[PDB]
This record gives sequence, C-alpha cells and structure tokens, in this order.
Amino acid sequence: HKILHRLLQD
Amino acid sequence: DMPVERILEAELAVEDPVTNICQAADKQLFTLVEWAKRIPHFSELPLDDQVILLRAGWNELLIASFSHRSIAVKDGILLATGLHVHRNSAHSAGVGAIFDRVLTELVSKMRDMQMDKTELGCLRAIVLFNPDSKGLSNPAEVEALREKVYASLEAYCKHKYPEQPGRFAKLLLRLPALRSIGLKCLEHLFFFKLIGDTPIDTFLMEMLEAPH
Ligand SMILES: O=C(O)c1ccc2c(c1)N[C@@H](c1cc(C(F)(F)F)cc(C(F)(F)F)c1)[C@@H]1[C@H]3CC[C@H](C3)[C@H]21
Repeated sequence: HKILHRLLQD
Repeated sequence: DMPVERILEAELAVEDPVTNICQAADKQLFTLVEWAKRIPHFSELPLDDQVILLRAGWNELLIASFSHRSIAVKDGILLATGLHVHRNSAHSAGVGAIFDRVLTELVSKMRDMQMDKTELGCLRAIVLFNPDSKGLSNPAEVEALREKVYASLEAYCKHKYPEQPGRFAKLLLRLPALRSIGLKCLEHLFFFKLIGDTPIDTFLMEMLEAPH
C-alpha cells in the first residue's frame, strides 16, 4: 500500500 | 450532496496482448487515484478507508472504464494506451473466455443501451463506495454515500431518458456481471504472477499484495 498511500496525499 | 455534474466532470478529467493489457492496467491505476479524489466526499473519508475502497474496487473500476471506452469497437477493446485488442488476439493468447465475457456481458450491453458517461461515472462511484469492504472504520458512512449516488443516478435517468422507465434497474443489473468478471480477471492476474512469464509493473503488483 506504499504507492497507493503516497498518491493519496493531499 | 452528490451532484451528477461532479461525477461527469471526474470522468471527463481522467480521459502478447496480456503484457499490453497489464501495462495499461498499471498506468490506469495512477489515473484511478486521481479520479476517486474528484468524486464528491471521497477525499474526506479517513485515509485508511480511501485505501480500503480503492484496493477493494480497482479491478471492477478499471474494467468498467475500458468496457465503456470500447463501445464503438467491433469485437474488441480499446486500452488506455491507445492499443485496440481484438478478440482473435485475446483468444490466441489463452484468455479468450474471459475476453468474450467482457464483450458479451459489458461492452455489448453498454453499446445496446447507449450507456452515457454520467451513467458510467455513477456506476463507478457506486462500485467505489462499497460498504461491504472489510475493515472500514465507518461502513454506514460509505453506505450513505452510495445511497446518494444511486438516488442521483435514478433522478438523472428519469429526467434524461423518461421514455425508458427500466433504465435505472438495467444499469444496476450490470453490476453482478462486473463483479464476476472482476473476480475472474483477478484470478488471471494472480496466475500470471505465479507463472512469471508476464511483466507486471509496480502499482499493479502492489494491488496483488496481501492487505495489511
Ligand atoms: O486500458 C485500460 O483502460 C485497462 C485498465 C485496466 C485493465 C485492463 C485495461 N485490462 C484487464 C483485463 C482484461 C481482460 C479482457 F477484457 F481482455 F478479457 C483480460 C485480462 C486478463 F487478466 F485475463 F489477462 C485483464 C485488466 C485486469 C486488472 C484490472 C483490469 C482487469 C485491467
């Protein structure tokens, strides 16, 4: 979930 | 509030065959994150819930998108990379059966009813706001968002297609097919990973990881 978390930053 | 105008804007903003298909899936996963952020109220969910919904829904969300993109294609699909893939090529690659299901249960039915982009966007937002996703901090909140989407979709259908009273039900009744096709596509991807003969890029691979 590393990539997904990073892309969900505001 | 869940305006269909915002859902349409989100669709418009983001606009071996197996290797090409997997390459396009990896590319579209990045775009899928940007799409979800444009759906009303998604970005206000807790970060952990946004992760849960995207990990639960990504395959169905991407299948719905490429299926609708392919409505003018004869017997094939149009990938987001620009490549058209014909059913003959899919058959020749050993994925004929699932490819034919996409064509018969999704692309052709979208074509025959002339499903529009607002309707597609609303179906995708319904898929995204899946209150059955395990681990959600507040399932009732996700259920409420789904309820607002389908209420807005029904009002849209009644206003735009008043002569088609069954249209809203018809749209919702493609969701079981999408669910089944998504599950079968997922089995294929796990198999490609197991065999090791198909390149799988980093984001697609992360979606195939076990959940935390
Ligand atoms: O370009 C795009 O917008 C795009 C975006 C995403 C995707 C695709 C295309 N292709 C999907 C696909 C389709 C078939 C079909 F339709 F051709 F039969 C067979 C297979 C199989 F796994 F079996 F190889 C896989 C992959 C799977 C992961 C998320 C969806 C489903 C993903």
